[PDB]
Amino acid sequence: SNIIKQLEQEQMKQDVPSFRPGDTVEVKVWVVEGSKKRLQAFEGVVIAIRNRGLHSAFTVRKISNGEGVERVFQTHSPVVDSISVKRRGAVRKAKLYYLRERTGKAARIKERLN
Amino acid sequence: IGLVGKKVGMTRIFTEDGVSIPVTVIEVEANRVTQVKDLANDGYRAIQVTTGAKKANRVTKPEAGHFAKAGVEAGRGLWEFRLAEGEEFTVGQSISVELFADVKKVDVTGTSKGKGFAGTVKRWNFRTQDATHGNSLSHRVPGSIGQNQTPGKVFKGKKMAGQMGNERVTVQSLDVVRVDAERNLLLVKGAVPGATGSDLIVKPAVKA
Amino acid sequence: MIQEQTMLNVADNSGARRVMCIKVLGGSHRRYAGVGDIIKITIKEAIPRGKVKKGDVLKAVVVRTKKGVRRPDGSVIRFDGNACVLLNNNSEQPIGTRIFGPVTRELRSEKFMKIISLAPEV
Amino acid sequence: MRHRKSGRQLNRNSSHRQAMFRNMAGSLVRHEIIKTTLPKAKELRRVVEPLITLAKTDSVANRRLAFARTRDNEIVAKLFNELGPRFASRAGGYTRILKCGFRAGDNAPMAYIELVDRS
Amino acid sequence: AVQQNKPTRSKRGMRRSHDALTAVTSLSVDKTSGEKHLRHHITADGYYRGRKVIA
RNA sequence: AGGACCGAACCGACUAAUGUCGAAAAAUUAGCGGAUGACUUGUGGCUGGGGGUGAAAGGCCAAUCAAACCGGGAGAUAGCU
RNA sequence: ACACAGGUGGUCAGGUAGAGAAUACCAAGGCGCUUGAGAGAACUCGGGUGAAGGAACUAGGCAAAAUGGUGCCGUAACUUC
RNA sequence: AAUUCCUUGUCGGGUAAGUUCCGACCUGCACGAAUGGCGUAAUGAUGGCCAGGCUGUCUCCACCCGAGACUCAGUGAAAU
RNA sequence: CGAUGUCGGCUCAUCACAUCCUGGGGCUGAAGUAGGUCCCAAGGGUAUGGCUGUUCGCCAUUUAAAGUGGUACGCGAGCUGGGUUUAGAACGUCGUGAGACAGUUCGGUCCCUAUCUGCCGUGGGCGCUGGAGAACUGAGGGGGGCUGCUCCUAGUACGAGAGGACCGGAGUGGACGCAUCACUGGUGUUCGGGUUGUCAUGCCAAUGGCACUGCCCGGUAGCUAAAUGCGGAAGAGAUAAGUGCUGAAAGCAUCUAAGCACGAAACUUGCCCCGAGAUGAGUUCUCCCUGACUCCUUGAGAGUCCUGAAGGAACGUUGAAGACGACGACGUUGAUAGGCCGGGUGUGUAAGCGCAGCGAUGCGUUGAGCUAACCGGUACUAAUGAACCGUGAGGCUUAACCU
Ligand SMILES: [K+]
Ligand SMILES: [K+]
Ligand SMILES: [Mg+2]
Ligand SMILES: [Mg+2]
Ligand SMILES: [Mg+2]
Ligand SMILES: [Mg+2]
Ligand SMILES: [Mg+2]
Ligand SMILES: [Mg+2]
Ligand SMILES: [Mg+2]
Ligand SMILES: [Mg+2]
Ligand SMILES: [Mg+2]
Ligand SMILES: [Mg+2]
Ligand SMILES: [Mg+2]
Ligand SMILES: [Mg+2]
Ligand SMILES: [Mg+2]
Ligand SMILES: [Mg+2]
Ligand SMILES: [Mg+2]
Ligand SMILES: [Mg+2]
Ligand SMILES: [Mg+2]
Ligand SMILES: [Mg+2]
Ligand SMILES: [Mg+2]
Ligand SMILES: [Mg+2]
Ligand SMILES: [Mg+2]
Ligand SMILES: [Mg+2]
Ligand SMILES: [Mg+2]
Ligand SMILES: [Mg+2]
Ligand SMILES: [Mg+2]
Ligand SMILES: [Mg+2]
Ligand SMILES: [Mg+2]
Ligand SMILES: [Mg+2]
Ligand SMILES: [Mg+2]
Ligand SMILES: [Mg+2]
Ligand SMILES: [Mg+2]
Ligand SMILES: [Mg+2]
Ligand SMILES: [Mg+2]
Ligand SMILES: [Mg+2]
Ligand SMILES: [Mg+2]
Ligand SMILES: [Mg+2]
Ligand SMILES: [Mg+2]
Ligand SMILES: [Mg+2]
Ligand SMILES: [Mg+2]
Ligand SMILES: [Mg+2]
Ligand SMILES: [Mg+2]
Ligand SMILES: [Mg+2]
Ligand SMILES: [Mg+2]
Ligand SMILES: [Mg+2]
Ligand SMILES: [Mg+2]
Ligand SMILES: [Mg+2]
Ligand SMILES: [Mg+2]
Ligand SMILES: [Mg+2]
Ligand SMILES: [Mg+2]
Ligand SMILES: [Mg+2]
Ligand SMILES: [Mg+2]
Ligand SMILES: [Mg+2]
Ligand SMILES: [Mg+2]
Ligand SMILES: [Mg+2]
Ligand SMILES: [Mg+2]
Ligand SMILES: [Mg+2]
Ligand SMILES: [Mg+2]
Ligand SMILES: [Mg+2]
Ligand SMILES: [Mg+2]
Ligand SMILES: [Mg+2]
Ligand SMILES: [Mg+2]
Ligand SMILES: [Mg+2]
Ligand SMILES: [Mg+2]
Ligand SMILES: [Mg+2]
Ligand SMILES: [Mg+2]
Ligand SMILES: [Mg+2]
Ligand SMILES: [Mg+2]
Ligand SMILES: [Mg+2]
Ligand SMILES: [Mg+2]
Ligand SMILES: [Mg+2]
Ligand SMILES: [Mg+2]
Ligand SMILES: [Mg+2]
Ligand SMILES: [Mg+2]
Ligand SMILES: [Mg+2]
Ligand SMILES: [Mg+2]
Ligand SMILES: [Mg+2]
Ligand SMILES: [Mg+2]
Ligand SMILES: [Mg+2]
Ligand SMILES: [Mg+2]
Ligand SMILES: [Mg+2]
Ligand SMILES: [Mg+2]
Ligand SMILES: [Mg+2]
Ligand SMILES: [Mg+2]
Ligand SMILES: [Mg+2]
Ligand SMILES: [Mg+2]
Ligand SMILES: [Mg+2]
Ligand SMILES: [Mg+2]
Ligand SMILES: [Mg+2]
Ligand SMILES: [Mg+2]
Ligand SMILES: [Mg+2]
Ligand SMILES: [Mg+2]
Ligand SMILES: [Mg+2]
Ligand SMILES: [Mg+2]
Ligand SMILES: [Mg+2]
Ligand SMILES: [Mg+2]
Ligand SMILES: [Mg+2]
Ligand SMILES: [Mg+2]
Ligand SMILES: [Mg+2]
Ligand SMILES: [Mg+2]
Ligand SMILES: [Mg+2]
Ligand SMILES: [Mg+2]
Ligand SMILES: [Mg+2]
Ligand SMILES: [Mg+2]
Ligand SMILES: [Mg+2]
Ligand SMILES: [Mg+2]
Ligand SMILES: [Mg+2]
Ligand SMILES: [Mg+2]
Ligand SMILES: [Mg+2]
Ligand SMILES: [Mg+2]
Ligand SMILES: [Mg+2]
Ligand SMILES: [Mg+2]
Ligand SMILES: [Mg+2]
Ligand SMILES: [Mg+2]
Ligand SMILES: [Mg+2]
Ligand SMILES: [Mg+2]
Ligand SMILES: [Mg+2]
Ligand SMILES: [Mg+2]
Ligand SMILES: [Mg+2]
Ligand SMILES: [Mg+2]
Ligand SMILES: [Mg+2]
Ligand SMILES: [Mg+2]
Ligand SMILES: [Mg+2]
Ligand SMILES: [Mg+2]
Ligand SMILES: [Mg+2]
Ligand SMILES: [Mg+2]
Ligand SMILES: [Mg+2]
Ligand SMILES: [Mg+2]
Ligand SMILES: [Mg+2]
Ligand SMILES: [Mg+2]
Ligand SMILES: [Mg+2]
Ligand SMILES: [Mg+2]
Ligand SMILES: [Mg+2]
Ligand SMILES: [Mg+2]
Ligand SMILES: [Mg+2]
Ligand SMILES: [Mg+2]
Ligand SMILES: [Mg+2]
Ligand SMILES: [Mg+2]
Ligand SMILES: [Mg+2]
Ligand SMILES: [Mg+2]
Ligand SMILES: [Mg+2]
Ligand SMILES: [Mg+2]
Ligand SMILES: [Mg+2]
Ligand SMILES: [Mg+2]
Ligand SMILES: [Mg+2]
Ligand SMILES: [Mg+2]
Ligand SMILES: [Mg+2]
Ligand SMILES: [Mg+2]
Ligand SMILES: [Mg+2]
Ligand SMILES: [Mg+2]
Ligand SMILES: [Mg+2]
Ligand SMILES: [Mg+2]
Ligand SMILES: [Mg+2]
Ligand SMILES: [Mg+2]
Ligand SMILES: [Mg+2]
Ligand SMILES: [Mg+2]
Ligand SMILES: [Mg+2]
Ligand SMILES: [Mg+2]
Ligand SMILES: [Mg+2]
Ligand SMILES: [Mg+2]
Ligand SMILES: [Mg+2]
Ligand SMILES: [Mg+2]
Ligand SMILES: [Mg+2]
Ligand SMILES: [Mg+2]
Ligand SMILES: [Mg+2]
Ligand SMILES: [Mg+2]
Ligand SMILES: [Mg+2]
Ligand SMILES: [Mg+2]
Ligand SMILES: [Mg+2]
Ligand SMILES: [Mg+2]
Ligand SMILES: [Mg+2]
Ligand SMILES: [Mg+2]
Ligand SMILES: [Mg+2]
Ligand SMILES: [Mg+2]
Ligand SMILES: [Mg+2]
Ligand SMILES: [Mg+2]
Ligand SMILES: [Mg+2]
Ligand SMILES: [Mg+2]
Ligand SMILES: [Mg+2]
Ligand SMILES: [Mg+2]
Ligand SMILES: [Mg+2]
Ligand SMILES: [Mg+2]
Ligand SMILES: [Mg+2]
Ligand SMILES: [Mg+2]
Ligand SMILES: [Mg+2]
Ligand SMILES: [Mg+2]
Ligand SMILES: [Mg+2]
Ligand SMILES: [Mg+2]
Ligand SMILES: [Mg+2]
Ligand SMILES: [Mg+2]
Ligand SMILES: [Mg+2]
Ligand SMILES: [Mg+2]
Ligand SMILES: [Mg+2]
Ligand SMILES: [Mg+2]
Ligand SMILES: [Mg+2]
Ligand SMILES: [Mg+2]
Ligand SMILES: [Mg+2]
Ligand SMILES: [Mg+2]
Ligand SMILES: [Mg+2]
Ligand SMILES: [Mg+2]
Ligand SMILES: [Mg+2]
Ligand SMILES: [Mg+2]
Ligand SMILES: [Mg+2]
Ligand SMILES: [Mg+2]
Ligand SMILES: [Mg+2]
Ligand SMILES: [Mg+2]
Ligand SMILES: [Mg+2]
Ligand SMILES: [Mg+2]
Ligand SMILES: [Mg+2]
Ligand SMILES: [Mg+2]
Ligand SMILES: [Mg+2]
Ligand SMILES: [Mg+2]
Ligand SMILES: [Mg+2]
Ligand SMILES: [Mg+2]
Ligand SMILES: [Mg+2]
Ligand SMILES: [Mg+2]
Ligand SMILES: [Mg+2]
Ligand SMILES: [Mg+2]
Ligand SMILES: [Mg+2]
Ligand SMILES: [Mg+2]
Ligand SMILES: [Mg+2]
Ligand SMILES: [Mg+2]
Ligand SMILES: [Mg+2]
Ligand SMILES: [Mg+2]
Ligand SMILES: [Mg+2]
Ligand SMILES: [Mg+2]
Ligand SMILES: [Mg+2]
Ligand SMILES: [Mg+2]
Ligand SMILES: [Mg+2]
Ligand SMILES: [Mg+2]
Ligand SMILES: [Mg+2]
Ligand SMILES: [Mg+2]
Ligand SMILES: [Mg+2]
Ligand SMILES: [Mg+2]
Ligand SMILES: [Mg+2]
Ligand SMILES: [Mg+2]
Ligand SMILES: [Mg+2]
Ligand SMILES: [Mg+2]
Ligand SMILES: [Mg+2]
Ligand SMILES: [Mg+2]
Ligand SMILES: [Mg+2]
Ligand SMILES: [Mg+2]
Ligand SMILES: [Mg+2]
Ligand SMILES: [Mg+2]
Ligand SMILES: [Mg+2]
Ligand SMILES: [Mg+2]
Ligand SMILES: [Mg+2]
Ligand SMILES: [Mg+2]
Ligand SMILES: [Mg+2]
Repeated sequence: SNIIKQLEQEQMKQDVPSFRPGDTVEVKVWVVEGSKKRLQAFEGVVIAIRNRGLHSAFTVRKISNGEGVERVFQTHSPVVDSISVKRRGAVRKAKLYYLRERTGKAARIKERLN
Repeated sequence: IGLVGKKVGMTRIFTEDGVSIPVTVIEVEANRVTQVKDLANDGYRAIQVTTGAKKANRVTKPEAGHFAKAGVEAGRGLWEFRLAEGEEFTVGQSISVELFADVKKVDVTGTSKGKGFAGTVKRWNFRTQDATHGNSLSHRVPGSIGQNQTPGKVFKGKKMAGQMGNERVTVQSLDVVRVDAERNLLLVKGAVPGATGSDLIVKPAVKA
Repeated sequence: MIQEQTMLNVADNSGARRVMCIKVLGGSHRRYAGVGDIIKITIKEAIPRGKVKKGDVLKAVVVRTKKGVRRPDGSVIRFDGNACVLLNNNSEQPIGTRIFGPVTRELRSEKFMKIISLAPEV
Repeated sequence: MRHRKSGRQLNRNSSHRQAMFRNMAGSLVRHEIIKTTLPKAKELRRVVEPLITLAKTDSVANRRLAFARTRDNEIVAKLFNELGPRFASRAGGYTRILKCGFRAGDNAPMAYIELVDRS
Repeated sequence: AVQQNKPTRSKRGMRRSHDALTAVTSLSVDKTSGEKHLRHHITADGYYRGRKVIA
């Protein structure tokens, strides 16, 4: 409804960069160590993108120290500071959940370069 | 006292601290006081309000008369609230959402979503019997419903299958978040009864 | 979302390779453990040179789960393996000297500050 | 409990239900008027009226779509050539339901459904 | 399953109380032809609201 | 070559659910065993009731078997209901 | 006993895929199973999918899930070889 | 032990915990040599026990798809 | 005995109190912590596994606790059928033998469509005294009632010390319940796509049928938990066991005989839900009907014409309402459905062209095409002018007070 749509549109940040699934993204995140306020980096492959305006989100997969970590980010959260894109993948699917079964050489994806 | 308000879906409010609080958006139109009941006439002090609008033909003459005595436009329905001694209201007064500006917590009341006829599993959290291991025609059934000859009867208030929901229920002490007067809204933290477009009754918390 | 019979890989280098959760501590009928909760462990598979032999009953803390951890923003952090760190029953405190793989923020609560310091991430 | 849901099941499985509308739409386009059951008529609106809009833009992809649905090149020829331009000005509402009592053998509430013209 | 001892005429009647089916008592009349029919239904001749819309 | 192997027809009947005033006085469905042999099946014959037949279970002998079915002795007898 | 989800010997053996008379889709030819129409509660029946977990179920992994083809490589104890 | 009552015999293994299982002991209530004893390969819709895999078996049920159940019209039983 | 299905499990429970925890207390061989015992207290709560048919039991690990009993050793027209108790078979043993064994061993049909009572839901009928539409009061029911740690008080009192509090407050849990879909997910045979076999649309290309949705991959709206908000309370009154005060009988003593106070998760309230069929049928607020005439046993009467209101029901379009009834919206002076339009969301670059390759294929047009249940619009259809029910001023006594 208009009532809700007015409340959402005011909260949404109006400067989100466009990224597709299969893009290597470096999300920056506000972390708090009690009193401190640090910016933590989280580089990884974008696996899934949910678009619902304010309620939009996206999954990033990162094969850190041995085992893999998947992190869903709420796009219009103030905790997400910046979403810098590094590589753009030539993938032809919306959700890249098949990457969870693969590792290493099979898990790598072709670049767009169009 | 209290206000009548349509439920208008849900959203979340992101605070810059780094928290999203899931809010129910309750739109609260001008709640106009149609009648004031007092201890002289009725035997209890109370007010009867209205809200929204209705169609000139769809309102009946008994209601249209009732509304004409106050001077207000005919609102879609009539609700009543008790008065807390100190406060006292006059007829034809339009109560705004600024009443909940100073308060912190509210008891939202509403008619719950009708789940229809419900089985004992869904209604009463009865445990499903073994899905195999020989079970014959009795996976989701209630099992026993009583003892044997001694009562020789099922006791009253036995939890059985039947109507679930479409009943009045009250979520108590939900935290008020934002109280927008311009758009006539009331944002409360958490989920409150009924469906989008259902009538709620919002009123201050009783367990302060 | 760890429960009785759930098998966990081991994050630290205590000696255990795989372990099995035999109880979720801290309440009656308590279904699940996760995030940074204490559980009772039996060791189902250990290495030869390690500090703990097979078939030893001791406590542990779940440091990673497949179901994951919800931050207050609505965001979630999942993993590709349920994982834990072994502790000394009565004394508490980790047995291993180093910790492999990352561990969540929600493990930060005084008694596990030794587990966070050794960890390479978060 | 079917809150906010659409579509009538009509005591059939999907694959059948999808076929019987593919035939009944073909029958409505050909004869321009149909006697059917009041529900089937109400649910036929959702199938047929899109095939009429699809037919307003005569090209190729639309002919092929209108053939992917229906599966009869006669019906696709009656669409586009007649029913496309004949409903050019009119915006939706191409079909009309009129109740025609009850079926003899089973007391089912019958209904005529026809295109809004038949000149 | 199975009755212990047979019910009566009385009970049987009491049960049948609600089986009595209702008449229409709401017959329409077509504007032009003046023929009786069900509301929102066509006539036997083929009229609905004063206009032939059927062969 | 094989009382060999896997596997349809064909012969069977280990498990489960269904069904139990059934679709059916023994079946259906999904699996299951044998499947060139001590196999299976058509057609016709033979063995008869304390008798037959039986890789034996008191199994089978026309939906009936620790003694078939039909008629007869016969209205057996019943200190029992 | 029924217009009965049973039983009943022989013969004929098309196409594409296939080792095949398996299975899938089809040809010739044959039918849609003699109450329908709505609705889309619990509950039952036959199915599909399922987060994290993975036999913790239960008398018992009963039931489901699994595995499944061809070629080549490779294959233990024990053996009556 | 298809045999053991006392008995869940002791001891050992497997398990976090094993009245079952496997190995051993012998105090065989009440084994024992063709009403065969003991061995054992292979075989088994065979009994017991364990593991990997896999799973709605279960934690703990959710949703969906069809056939009934439900309403309407036609026909129309049954046990008691 | 013309049949009262008998162990154990599952499901669902319900009561007792001889209380396991939680709460309140007396004495102690009670310093504190932690107990021992007895008194009061039944509000709520009261493990998961291993073994075994087991109930028990012994273990493993928890827990504030892991209560004891009644209920046909509750519960098979609710499930199971492992046990015991049919027919097969074997071991030991007894018997010359047929066979036999609270000795063991393997295998071994669990039927019932609910008439009544009961119970959970949901309606019709009439009543409540003119009718009708609302809103209520609340007699009387019903849900709810659980606890853990950690911190603070405070290393305080208490103790040589080691240990280590009462009363008080705070945060965050477990279990349980209620709501909900914003997030995280599940589902999503009605949305997109990939793909195998094959048939078909004359053929190519492009599609459609069938193969468990053919097999997969994602996924809208709904529904939903594992998801996320909330709940248990404080307070008040009367109190149990207890603690007292003042105080005779009995110049004292003495909590009791007069009197006066405290005193628990129990009790009545406070919280939530239902609820006027509460026949004791209750209040308000509004709305509507202000006609002639006959007949009789001069009746709370049978009638004739004439009127038909408020409202209702029906019908239709229907819904986050629903088995059917019911309930809510809406019916042209109209957004109630469907269509349509725009947006969204999902899928992931359609077809047709045109290039590149020798072909599969790959580029370009192009984040294209196609998008259910979604959001905001739109009278395009379909929701009818009407008829139908419901009346015509509302009994009889008495009492207050009107001109
Ligand atoms: K004689
Ligand atoms: K293209
Ligand atoms: Mg008055
Ligand atoms: Mg209204
Ligand atoms: Mg509903
Ligand atoms: Mg249900
Ligand atoms: Mg229950
Ligand atoms: Mg269960
Ligand atoms: Mg059975
Ligand atoms: Mg049964
Ligand atoms: Mg059965
Ligand atoms: Mg079921
Ligand atoms: Mg009685
Ligand atoms: Mg061990
Ligand atoms: Mg709808
Ligand atoms: Mg439907
Ligand atoms: Mg049909
Ligand atoms: Mg039907
Ligand atoms: Mg059907
Ligand atoms: Mg199909
Ligand atoms: Mg559409
Ligand atoms: Mg168009
Ligand atoms: Mg009797
Ligand atoms: Mg009569
Ligand atoms: Mg009836
Ligand atoms: Mg008309
Ligand atoms: Mg031979
Ligand atoms: Mg052979
Ligand atoms: Mg072989
Ligand atoms: Mg085989
Ligand atoms: Mg044959
Ligand atoms: Mg058989
Ligand atoms: Mg047979
Ligand atoms: Mg089996
Ligand atoms: Mg089945
Ligand atoms: Mg039956
Ligand atoms: Mg049947
Ligand atoms: Mg079979
Ligand atoms: Mg098999
Ligand atoms: Mg086989
Ligand atoms: Mg064989
Ligand atoms: Mg034969
Ligand atoms: Mg013969
Ligand atoms: Mg002969
Ligand atoms: Mg004889
Ligand atoms: Mg003779
Ligand atoms: Mg003879
Ligand atoms: Mg002889
Ligand atoms: Mg023989
Ligand atoms: Mg015998
Ligand atoms: Mg016979
Ligand atoms: Mg016999
Ligand atoms: Mg004899
Ligand atoms: Mg004889
Ligand atoms: Mg004979
Ligand atoms: Mg004689
Ligand atoms: Mg006689
Ligand atoms: Mg027939
Ligand atoms: Mg036949
Ligand atoms: Mg057959
Ligand atoms: Mg092939
Ligand atoms: Mg075939
Ligand atoms: Mg038939
Ligand atoms: Mg239904
Ligand atoms: Mg169904
Ligand atoms: Mg099934
Ligand atoms: Mg099912
Ligand atoms: Mg499948
Ligand atoms: Mg499955
Ligand atoms: Mg699963
Ligand atoms: Mg999935
Ligand atoms: Mg999974
Ligand atoms: Mg596993
Ligand atoms: Mg077990
Ligand atoms: Mg168990
Ligand atoms: Mg066992
Ligand atoms: Mg067993
Ligand atoms: Mg298994
Ligand atoms: Mg099996
Ligand atoms: Mg299953
Ligand atoms: Mg699977
Ligand atoms: Mg399978
Ligand atoms: Mg698998
Ligand atoms: Mg598979
Ligand atoms: Mg496979
Ligand atoms: Mg292979
Ligand atoms: Mg080996
Ligand atoms: Mg051996
Ligand atoms: Mg023994
Ligand atoms: Mg013994
Ligand atoms: Mg031992
Ligand atoms: Mg051991
Ligand atoms: Mg085991
Ligand atoms: Mg042992
Ligand atoms: Mg056993
Ligand atoms: Mg076992
Ligand atoms: Mg042994
Ligand atoms: Mg001896
Ligand atoms: Mg001897
Ligand atoms: Mg002897
Ligand atoms: Mg012997
Ligand atoms: Mg001997
Ligand atoms: Mg002998
Ligand atoms: Mg001998
Ligand atoms: Mg022998
Ligand atoms: Mg031997
Ligand atoms: Mg041996
Ligand atoms: Mg062997
Ligand atoms: Mg054999
Ligand atoms: Mg065998
Ligand atoms: Mg076996
Ligand atoms: Mg076993
Ligand atoms: Mg296993
Ligand atoms: Mg549930
Ligand atoms: Mg269904
Ligand atoms: Mg009928
Ligand atoms: Mg009869
Ligand atoms: Mg008798
Ligand atoms: Mg009797
Ligand atoms: Mg009985
Ligand atoms: Mg029993
Ligand atoms: Mg059990
Ligand atoms: Mg139980
Ligand atoms: Mg109770
Ligand atoms: Mg009790
Ligand atoms: Mg005592
Ligand atoms: Mg005690
Ligand atoms: Mg205690
Ligand atoms: Mg306490
Ligand atoms: Mg206490
Ligand atoms: Mg206390
Ligand atoms: Mg105490
Ligand atoms: Mg003390
Ligand atoms: Mg005392
Ligand atoms: Mg007591
Ligand atoms: Mg109680
Ligand atoms: Mg009580
Ligand atoms: Mg109380
Ligand atoms: Mg209770
Ligand atoms: Mg207990
Ligand atoms: Mg227990
Ligand atoms: Mg123990
Ligand atoms: Mg007990
Ligand atoms: Mg009994
Ligand atoms: Mg007793
Ligand atoms: Mg019993
Ligand atoms: Mg007892
Ligand atoms: Mg039964
Ligand atoms: Mg029983
Ligand atoms: Mg019973
Ligand atoms: Mg039953
Ligand atoms: Mg049985
Ligand atoms: Mg059995
Ligand atoms: Mg048995
Ligand atoms: Mg037995
Ligand atoms: Mg025997
Ligand atoms: Mg015996
Ligand atoms: Mg015994
Ligand atoms: Mg045994
Ligand atoms: Mg067997
Ligand atoms: Mg059975
Ligand atoms: Mg009844
Ligand atoms: Mg009844
Ligand atoms: Mg009742
Ligand atoms: Mg009455
Ligand atoms: Mg009344
Ligand atoms: Mg009265
Ligand atoms: Mg009361
Ligand atoms: Mg009453
Ligand atoms: Mg109560
Ligand atoms: Mg507490
Ligand atoms: Mg301190
Ligand atoms: Mg301290
Ligand atoms: Mg305290
Ligand atoms: Mg309770
Ligand atoms: Mg909950
Ligand atoms: Mg929503
Ligand atoms: Mg939503
Ligand atoms: Mg979603
Ligand atoms: Mg489709
Ligand atoms: Mg598709
Ligand atoms: Mg082909
Ligand atoms: Mg062709
Ligand atoms: Mg071709
Ligand atoms: Mg082609
Ligand atoms: Mg293509
Ligand atoms: Mg195609
Ligand atoms: Mg076809
Ligand atoms: Mg076919
Ligand atoms: Mg499958
Ligand atoms: Mg499959
Ligand atoms: Mg796949
Ligand atoms: Mg999905
Ligand atoms: Mg999803
Ligand atoms: Mg409170
Ligand atoms: Mg209190
Ligand atoms: Mg007080
Ligand atoms: Mg008091
Ligand atoms: Mg007092
Ligand atoms: Mg005392
Ligand atoms: Mg004195
Ligand atoms: Mg004296
Ligand atoms: Mg004296
Ligand atoms: Mg004194
Ligand atoms: Mg004293
Ligand atoms: Mg409490
Ligand atoms: Mg009420
Ligand atoms: Mg009365
Ligand atoms: Mg009244
Ligand atoms: Mg009055
Ligand atoms: Mg009055
Ligand atoms: Mg007279
Ligand atoms: Mg009129
Ligand atoms: Mg009239
Ligand atoms: Mg009028
Ligand atoms: Mg309806
Ligand atoms: Mg409906
Ligand atoms: Mg009603
Ligand atoms: Mg009504
Ligand atoms: Mg009504
Ligand atoms: Mg209404
Ligand atoms: Mg209305
Ligand atoms: Mg209207
Ligand atoms: Mg018009
Ligand atoms: Mg408008
Ligand atoms: Mg609409
Ligand atoms: Mg629409
Ligand atoms: Mg459209
Ligand atoms: Mg556009
Ligand atoms: Mg657009
Ligand atoms: Mg669109
Ligand atoms: Mg998009
Ligand atoms: Mg392209
Ligand atoms: Mg396509
Ligand atoms: Mg070229
Ligand atoms: Mg591009
Ligand atoms: Mg471009
Ligand atoms: Mg774009
Ligand atoms: Mg575009
Ligand atoms: Mg389009
Ligand atoms: Mg579209
Ligand atoms: Mg709209
Ligand atoms: Mg216009
Ligand atoms: Mg206009
Ligand atoms: Mg027009
Ligand atoms: Mg009208
Ligand atoms: Mg009068
Ligand atoms: Mg008068
Ligand atoms: Mg008056
Ligand atoms: Mg009067």
